[PDB]
Amino acid sequence: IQLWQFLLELLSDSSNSSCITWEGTNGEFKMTDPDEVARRWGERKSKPNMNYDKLSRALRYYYDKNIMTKVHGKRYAYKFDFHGIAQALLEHHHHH
DNA sequence: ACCGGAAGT
DNA sequence: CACTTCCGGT
Repeated sequence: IQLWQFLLELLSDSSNSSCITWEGTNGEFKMTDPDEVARRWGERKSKPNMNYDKLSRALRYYYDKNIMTKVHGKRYAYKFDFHGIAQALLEHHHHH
C-alpha cells in the first residue's frame, strides 16, 4: 500500500474524521490530528518511529510527482492531484 | 509548520 | 522502490 492510498482509505471512512477529513470538494483534506495520522501510518508500514515531520516529507516528494500539492497557508492541509493520479494508474496499465 | 537536499532502506 | 531518516534553513 502507498501513502496516498492510505489517506484515501482514511478519508473514505468518515468515521476517521477526528484525525482527517475532506475539506470542501474537491481533493483538499485536512489532518485534524496529524500525529495520529502519522502513528497509524507507521503502524501500517511497520515503522513505529513515524511522525508528522517524516510523513509530510513523504507528501512533499509527491509534489514533483504530481500526486499531491500543499494547500498554502492552511495548517495540515493537502490536495490530491487526481489528474496526476489518473495519469499514473493509466500509464501503468497500458504498459503492464 | 513547512521546504527540500542528501543518504539510507 | 517509495518512502524514511535527519536536519539546516525559511
